[PDB]
Amino acid sequence: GRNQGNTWLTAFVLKTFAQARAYIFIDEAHITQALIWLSQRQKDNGCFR
Amino acid sequence: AFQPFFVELTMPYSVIRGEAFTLKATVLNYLPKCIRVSVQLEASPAFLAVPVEKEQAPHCICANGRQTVSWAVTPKSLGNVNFTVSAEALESQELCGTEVPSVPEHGRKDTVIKPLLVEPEGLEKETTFNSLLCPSGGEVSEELSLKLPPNVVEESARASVSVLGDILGSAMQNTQNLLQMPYGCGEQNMVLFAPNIYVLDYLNETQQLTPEIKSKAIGYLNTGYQRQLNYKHYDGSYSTFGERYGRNQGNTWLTAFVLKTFAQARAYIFIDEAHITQALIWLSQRQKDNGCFRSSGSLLNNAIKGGVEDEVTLSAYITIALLEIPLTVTHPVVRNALFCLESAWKTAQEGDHGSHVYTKALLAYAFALAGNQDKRKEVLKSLNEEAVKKDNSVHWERPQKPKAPVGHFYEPQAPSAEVEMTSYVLLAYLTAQPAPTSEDLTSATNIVKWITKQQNAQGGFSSTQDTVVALHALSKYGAATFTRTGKAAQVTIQSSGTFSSKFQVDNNNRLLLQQVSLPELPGEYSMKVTGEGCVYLQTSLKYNILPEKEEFPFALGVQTLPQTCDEPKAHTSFQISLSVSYTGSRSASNMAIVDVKMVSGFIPLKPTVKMLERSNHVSRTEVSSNHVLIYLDKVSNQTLSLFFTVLQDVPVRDLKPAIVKVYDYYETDEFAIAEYNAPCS
Ligand SMILES: *[C@@H]1O[C@H](CO)[C@@H](O[C@@H]2O[C@H](CO)[C@@H](O)[C@H](O)[C@H]2NC(C)=O)[C@H](O)[C@H]1NC(C)=O
Repeated sequence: GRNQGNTWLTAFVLKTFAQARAYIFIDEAHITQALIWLSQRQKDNGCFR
Repeated sequence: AFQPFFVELTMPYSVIRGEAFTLKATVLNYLPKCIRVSVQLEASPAFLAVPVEKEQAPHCICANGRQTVSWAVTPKSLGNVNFTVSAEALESQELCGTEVPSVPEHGRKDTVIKPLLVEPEGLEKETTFNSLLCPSGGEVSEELSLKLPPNVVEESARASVSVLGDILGSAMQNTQNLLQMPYGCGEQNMVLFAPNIYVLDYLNETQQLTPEIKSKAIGYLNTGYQRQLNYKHYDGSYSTFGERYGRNQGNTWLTAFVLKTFAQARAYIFIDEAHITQALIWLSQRQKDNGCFRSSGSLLNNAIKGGVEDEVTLSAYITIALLEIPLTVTHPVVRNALFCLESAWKTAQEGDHGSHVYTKALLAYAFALAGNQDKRKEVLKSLNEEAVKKDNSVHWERPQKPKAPVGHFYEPQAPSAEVEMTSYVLLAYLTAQPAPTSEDLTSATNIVKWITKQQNAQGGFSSTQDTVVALHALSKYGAATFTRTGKAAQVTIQSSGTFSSKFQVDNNNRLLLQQVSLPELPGEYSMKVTGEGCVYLQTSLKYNILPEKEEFPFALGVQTLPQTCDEPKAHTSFQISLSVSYTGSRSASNMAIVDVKMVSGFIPLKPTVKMLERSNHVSRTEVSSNHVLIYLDKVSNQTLSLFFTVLQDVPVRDLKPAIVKVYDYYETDEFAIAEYNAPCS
């Protein structure tokens, strides 16, 4: 639950999900939930551990 | 256990203006001994007694001696009345037949005392008014004139007045019920879950309720939201069954209703912060840059929506959701639809028509969290001035005003409407960051009252659903009891007939109803108070109507019997066919309205069974056991009918008819009634 995860294979695609959100519909909600995961982890001051 | 002599009576019922019904009396001697019982009845000038068996005294009978003892009467007074008859045995009178013991114990005389009710002439209703006074250690007064007697009826129109603050919810018998995965179709899912979600807020917030029907509803809710996984849309929207409808909005109560409680429900089982924001991001997308974006209402069911498809009102219904989430740029966005509502409040300032449901709901909510919304402790007063159920019913008519723009007050949204309304009323009331000890309480506590007198868990309401909404009314009070409301409240009640009654209120008179009526056909009511803080007292004016009304728009097709009794067997048995529809039934709600009751002394059974069969391709198999409800199927394009009879419980009837007809179709139309009594006479 309360952890990060490796993020190449998503960040690699998370643009191409958006190049791939034309043939079949993955929504703007799948990219932002992918995103909102990230902003949560950004510390206010630190380069989060 | 034994007593040999027991009485049996004839119940008339709650019955007609005429009072010559068929009153009898029968006792039966189960003892073997044939004993005289001197009998009579203690009368009063409250009614117009008539002795049938004048000359002779019901005299004397034997073991299982059946006898009937029936006088006549024709009272004047209306309402419930205890009737006092007495039967006693005398000694040394061995002259009936052989002999007479006449020797009971302390259980000597058979005596019977019977509260029976008369329904007065015509049709019943009330009118009323609403008033507050709030001197802040000062003094204020007000004058109320209380009169709409057109088409006036003899000696029918009466009233009373009061105010209250009650604390200590006593009990919870309005609590319990259940329903579940329905059997007819999948469309009821919307009506299933929506109030079913706010049940979670009830377990601790009562100190009377039954939580485990709601702590099992979690075991249901642990599947509830699962249907909402499926009933959603991929893009973010929600429908009765979900996506495959892409670039549109959707109805948003049932989500916005929960989308907070999803967040109260994101503790037991984990729905993430991503499910609430995708729900949210759907919304921000639709907010136009400049306009109050165009949206049309033709969505999957008015079963869930007693609705008339006003996007702007719904443009607020998003914003309540926006208040839930603490994004705080969001909160400027609610000021957008606010200013869309600012139009709708100028509407609700003039007070002609804004549908009296919704700008209600959330204006209160809108700034509920902030802390400086004194301004909104005003605007509720409208809503409580807006024919609220101070009597704990919003009974049934508009004051006497025919015109085009009128409110959501006499519309075919027919759950009896007094519970749907007050929900979103009290939900507005006592979310006060400060003490709401001022006038948003003393009526709040009124709402506690009949929900605490709504003590029957049948569920066979004037609706089916609506009493699920009777509960939050009880619920949210559960901390509102933590309150103080008492000050130098000294109350003057004056009218024109040189009358003036005085009353007063305080922390211990806080919970004190001060009922008082007057006989005045005039209605004129000056009032004056003092003290600190505010308080809203209340009017109510009862009266009869329908002396004899004429024909009108609405078409009710009824037929009672073959045009006459004309036979000795009849006056008892005749099936009454009813065949009805009103065209104006357009994009407002489900079909809810009906009224079918008997005449004074007339009792149905196969009527129970003919309704039992009826299923005209859609139905809720609903029934009152004095009335009938299969209506949400379809409204009025193609009517339909049935037939049903009674048994004459009334051997003799003072000639005054009976009719049970209900009607509400459109905001401008005139009375729109069609009626017919029973003919056999
Ligand atoms: C009563 O039922 C009829 C059944 O045809 C409905 O007829 C439609 O009328 C509307 C409005 O004039 C048209 O838009 C439709 O083309 C007609 N049929 C449909 C729905 O496709 C009618 O709407 C119903 N109500 C009344 C009394 O107007």
